Amino acid sequence: TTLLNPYFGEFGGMYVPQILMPALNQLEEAFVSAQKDPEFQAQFADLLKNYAGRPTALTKCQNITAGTRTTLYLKREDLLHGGAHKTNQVLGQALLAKRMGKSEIIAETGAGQHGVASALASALLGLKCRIYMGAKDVERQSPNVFRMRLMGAEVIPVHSGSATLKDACNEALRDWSGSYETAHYMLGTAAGPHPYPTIVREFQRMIGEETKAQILDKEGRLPDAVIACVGGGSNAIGMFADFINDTSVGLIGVEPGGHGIETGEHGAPLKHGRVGIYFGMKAPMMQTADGQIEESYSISAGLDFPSVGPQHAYLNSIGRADYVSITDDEALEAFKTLCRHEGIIPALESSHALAHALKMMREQPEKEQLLVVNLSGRGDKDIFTVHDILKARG
Amino acid sequence: TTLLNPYFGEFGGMYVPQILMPALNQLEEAFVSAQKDPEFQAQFADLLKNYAGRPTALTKCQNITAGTRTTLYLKREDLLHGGAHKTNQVLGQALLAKRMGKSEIIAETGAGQHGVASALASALLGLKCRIYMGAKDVERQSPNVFRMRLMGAEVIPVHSGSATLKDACNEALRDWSGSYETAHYMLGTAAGPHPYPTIVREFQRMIGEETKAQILDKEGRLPDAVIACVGGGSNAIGMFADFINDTSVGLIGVEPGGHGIETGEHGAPLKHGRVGIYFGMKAPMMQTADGQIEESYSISAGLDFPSVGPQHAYLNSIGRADYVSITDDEALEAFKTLCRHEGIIPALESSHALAHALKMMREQPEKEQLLVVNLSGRGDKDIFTVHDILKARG
Amino acid sequence: MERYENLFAQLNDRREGAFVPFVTLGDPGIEQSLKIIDTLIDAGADALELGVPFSDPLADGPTIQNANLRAFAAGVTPAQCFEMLALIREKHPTIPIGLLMYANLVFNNGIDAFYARCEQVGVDSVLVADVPVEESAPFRQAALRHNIAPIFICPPNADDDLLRQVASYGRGYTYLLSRSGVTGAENRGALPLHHLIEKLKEYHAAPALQGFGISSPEQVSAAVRAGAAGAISGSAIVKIIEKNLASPKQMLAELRSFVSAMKAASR
Amino acid sequence: MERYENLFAQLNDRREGAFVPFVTLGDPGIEQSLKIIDTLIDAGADALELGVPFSDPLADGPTIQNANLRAFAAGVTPAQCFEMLALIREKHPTIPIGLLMYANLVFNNGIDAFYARCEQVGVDSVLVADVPVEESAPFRQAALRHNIAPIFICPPNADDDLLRQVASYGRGYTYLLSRSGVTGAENRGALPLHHLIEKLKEYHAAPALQGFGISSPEQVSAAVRAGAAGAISGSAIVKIIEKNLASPKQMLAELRSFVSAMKAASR
Ligand SMILES: O=P(O)(O)OC[C@@H](O)[C@@H](O)Nc1ccccc1O
Ligand SMILES: O=P(O)(O)OC[C@@H](O)[C@@H](O)Nc1ccccc1O
Ligand SMILES: *Cc1c(COP(=O)(O)O)cnc(C)c1O
Ligand SMILES: *Cc1c(COP(=O)(O)O)cnc(C)c1O
Ligand code: NA
Ligand code: NA
Repeated sequence: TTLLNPYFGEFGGMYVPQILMPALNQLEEAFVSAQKDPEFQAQFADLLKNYAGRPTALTKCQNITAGTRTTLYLKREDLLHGGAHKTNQVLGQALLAKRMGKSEIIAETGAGQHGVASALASALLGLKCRIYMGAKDVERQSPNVFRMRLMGAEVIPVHSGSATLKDACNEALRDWSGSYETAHYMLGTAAGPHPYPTIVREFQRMIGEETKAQILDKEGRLPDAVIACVGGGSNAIGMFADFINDTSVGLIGVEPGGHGIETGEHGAPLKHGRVGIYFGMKAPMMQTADGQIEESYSISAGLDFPSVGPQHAYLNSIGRADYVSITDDEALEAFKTLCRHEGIIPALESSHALAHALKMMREQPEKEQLLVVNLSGRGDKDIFTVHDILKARG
Repeated sequence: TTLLNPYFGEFGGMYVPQILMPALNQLEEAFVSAQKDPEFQAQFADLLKNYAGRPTALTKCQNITAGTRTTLYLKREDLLHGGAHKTNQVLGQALLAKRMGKSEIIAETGAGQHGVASALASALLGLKCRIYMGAKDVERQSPNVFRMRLMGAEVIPVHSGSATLKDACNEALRDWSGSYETAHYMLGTAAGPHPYPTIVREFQRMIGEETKAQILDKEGRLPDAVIACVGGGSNAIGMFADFINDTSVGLIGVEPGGHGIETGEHGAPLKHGRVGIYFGMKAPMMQTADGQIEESYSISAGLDFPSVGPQHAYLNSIGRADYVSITDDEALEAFKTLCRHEGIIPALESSHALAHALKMMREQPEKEQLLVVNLSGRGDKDIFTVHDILKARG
Repeated sequence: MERYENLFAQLNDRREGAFVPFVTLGDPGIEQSLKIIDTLIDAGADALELGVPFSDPLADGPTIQNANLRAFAAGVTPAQCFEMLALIREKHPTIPIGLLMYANLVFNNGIDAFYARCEQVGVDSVLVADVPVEESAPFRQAALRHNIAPIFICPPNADDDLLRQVASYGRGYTYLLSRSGVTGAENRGALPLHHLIEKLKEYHAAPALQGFGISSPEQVSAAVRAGAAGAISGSAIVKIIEKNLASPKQMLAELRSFVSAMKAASR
Repeated sequence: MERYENLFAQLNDRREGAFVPFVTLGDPGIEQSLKIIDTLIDAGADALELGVPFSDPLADGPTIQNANLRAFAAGVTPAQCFEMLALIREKHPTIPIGLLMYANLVFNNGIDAFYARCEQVGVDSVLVADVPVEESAPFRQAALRHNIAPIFICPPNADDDLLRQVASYGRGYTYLLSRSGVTGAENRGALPLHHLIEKLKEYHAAPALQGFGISSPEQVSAAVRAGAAGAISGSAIVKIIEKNLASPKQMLAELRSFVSAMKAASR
């Protein structure tokens, strides 16, 4: 059996070949042990504070909300070392790998941010890192591939299937199925087989814990809602977790609507896909009517996970969290608005969450509401993309 | 006369056309007033903490120093909003501009970082920003030019002279000579006419104040030396200032040696130039035997100031600080070493300071020494440069 | 039906092990795949393991990843696979037919409906590669309701509790893994499997068929000598298809020679 | 010498203002610049203001930035400028000659040595554009030791203390700025300068010459009517050089016509 529940309602589970079950049980046991170990907790806290730069600021955006009754704060994960929230959990998973005595790390990456975060944690902590990346992604993410290699990681292109993220996910699991005795699979989001959705949430929950302390200090009350983009689910569940039991706080997840839900070119499986079993879990996914797995489309490469974490599917099902979508054009407008009015360049992933908050404000400008958007990362990496688009249009 | 001394020994002064003296006297008076105003101090502190992300971490680098008696800490200005230390002082100068009632900002930039920092401070604080940049620099810094424009700043190419930083410095002063009644000139380094060297140091001194508190907390004593790169002098004087009266603490500034001092292709005027009068100050500069002003060469565009702040020339002259140089190849090796061993990508400017610390360690590996390197910025911006070089070599 | 039970009883009477080839349905096309399968049977296959093309075969090495890619290039769908399966059973009434599935294809239109379709076309067993015993309940229940044998993989890293579960839950045959990793002829399992084989017999498990890395006759004889009821070969068979795509006739001749040699080794 | 004093005394006797053109030495080349200067004198210039080419002329607009660029293209150095200056004085013994310098060129090989070289070639005054009265002590001291008049700019944004200092420290002539900003014919000063002119006379300052934006005869007559001793025109003169680079003869003819008209307006 297991020490912790592998399911969130009907979602989740451990759908991996039998040969990998001992690796998952070992990981779960090490995680449960580490969470009770004050020494592990102190080492993790020391890396987060003195290496990654936590706590991250909570920035009030008065220029954006001028003329409305919305007060908007941005949780600044864009200021974390590496430029996105992913750094929090790769530091925790690298410490777990060492606790289990593993010396090698396997990771998958799509847009490259998780690959960079896994390579920097592995370089700092003395682990040999290999990263699988679909060959179409390797081609469009040359900068990130070079960063990984400067940090000593081996980057291995994956040409099978669609040669993108899901194919790299498969390859990582194929490798782990034969190398688990010496390697740990550092999964990049709050999805996959148990215990990963649970471990990644717990290693990202300081986002919401800090946000709660910071907003109480600055406003003397909890937010009316916290809003985060959802690619696979890690930054959002990290912001949501500490607020789940504060029933008055709305939890809003934003999936990419791409060119529009009605076009079918989107990445919004939670609200517009169908439940399936893939990547080790039962969860909503992008799939054909026959059951073949498809890609997620978005202007933002980082919202490319073709499924979603099971805890989000569960929180939706019971009505505790609400999920919406934002199109490419809405995300681009939010990106431009934050640069011009607050001097902050947001990641295009994060721009989806900001765009929904801007809609909440603009649609009901006289509604009094205290909102926090998780700014999951910085957007220097998206400057070329935005430039090319705006140029194509004029 | 003036309220504060415009000179550091023989260096400094106010060598501007008569028409600009009232603007400098007004600025000095506003600065002296602001430094005594608790409201100004609280507003500045609030922006530094909740917008820029201070305090920045102080990271210990055990992998780099393994096998030696050197303990090395990096002050993490690479984690400040914008990715470099420049953000500290543009927030203070933007508040000063508003204190004087000015509504417009003029700034010069070479590699583009000061232009980006001036544009983000102006976007946040409601100031109309125009930035002068030599046309050769505009050509090689397309990403930064686009960032400035996304933030609402007007970028104006300068084709006069060498079409690089010194020419943009000239143009900024020409503009200010006719627009000072409504515009404030947000100078980008601890140089230029008084009061700028003094204002920029005071608006960057939290770097060294935080470093002193952090090292006392972690090591229970002051560093043996603090090391910083010197382009114009701001990050270094910001790290040095709070330690000037701690006589046991060495202050080491690192100028770019380019292809080698003996080649003449460098940017090390403090130790290898000749005193002159330019950019409003008497200071060491890169100049021909006839007195014409020349450019500074370095693999790092940000160490392009063809002179150096007068307080550094003074601290050198009395022996309180020591200045050295590091070549392009030494800076590139330090860049590669930090990426691989600590998972941190440093700016090539900062890599010059790191390279000198690595020499201090490697040349005398059994010398017990506690060193702090100011990591003035992050190096994502230098990934293409490094890639191109390493490729050219193989 | 009891096709596996009848086969193993007949094989034991002849002191023979089973040889079971695996191919991806529809690779390189529907008509050629049907011809490949008849050749495997005529050359001596005792049973068949047949893969339905899936977008993400995460337990498979490159050889079978490419077989799935070729079948997709041919437009092969799960509905076409069931039509192929009905035809194969209509031609060969007694040979056991097992499917190699991935969970999403079984769960897609309903687990119970999937196994009911298998019964309708005459399939005998189903191995769902990414469903461990721990998640197997709805799959094994539906299998048994529709007279399909649910197959479970017994890994080298197995323990007693897992052996008792595989013995209790499986039917038809027990899939004895040769090694960790993914499918592939270029990686031979070398761990002695004598102990597991004996514990499976002790717990009255369905007869063991060894699979993964089996590509030569001596491995078939070694598996039977260690106590397994037979051996499965997939990647070695599929490599013959891949190598002979441009020559359909030579492809069938080479498959015949290989299967014949592998089956001879089981005697 | 007392060349400025002699000129102003002679001009006052004729109820005339001075007209003083400015050019960059060596623009567009040494020989042509020498010809340009003789034409300016023959056409009626009462005195000359001459710029030494500098890499960073931060008080100058585009017209003069380009004059410095042309002189550098011709390889013009400060040593060549002093040779030109000696020749110009050898040809014209009484015309006042003032230099427009930037500090680094004066400080470069020693402030005292610079003014001593000026005395040797016969220069009468030096205006260092980026040296305000507050930093002027070593410059004005060296100037006076070598019989050179140190010139100071009296800005529109001036106050009484500055007026008293400019009056006390300057000699030869007082440079009365028409407006803020940098040099350029495309920007005319429109602030009435009657008050400053009167306060300068009250403090016995050297006679005022108005400069910046003066490009037409009516501005020369207006400056003298307001009480200034004369007017300086640089960018308007330099634009004639720039416009006629390909036609040296037409360039001299146009300079002659312009200077003649500007000088006539001072009468
Ligand atoms: O290809 P190999 O190494 O000979 O191994 C035989 C397997 O392909 C075959 O049993 N089918 C099969 C079984 C379990 C998992 C994936 C699979 O494709
Ligand atoms: O060019 P304009 O607008 O006619 O102004 C005249 C000035 O060029 C001339 O006095 N020289 C001069 C004087 C002060 C500063 C720079 C200078 O080039
Ligand atoms: C990877 C990424 C995401 C999407 O992943 P989640 O697991 O859904 O958080 C979001 N924002 C940024 C900046 C990312 O790098
Ligand atoms: C601009 C820059 C410098 C050089 O300027 P200083 O004024 O000398 O500090 C150094 N480091 C970084 C990262 C810079 O952006
Ligand atoms: Na998704
Ligand atoms: Na410099």
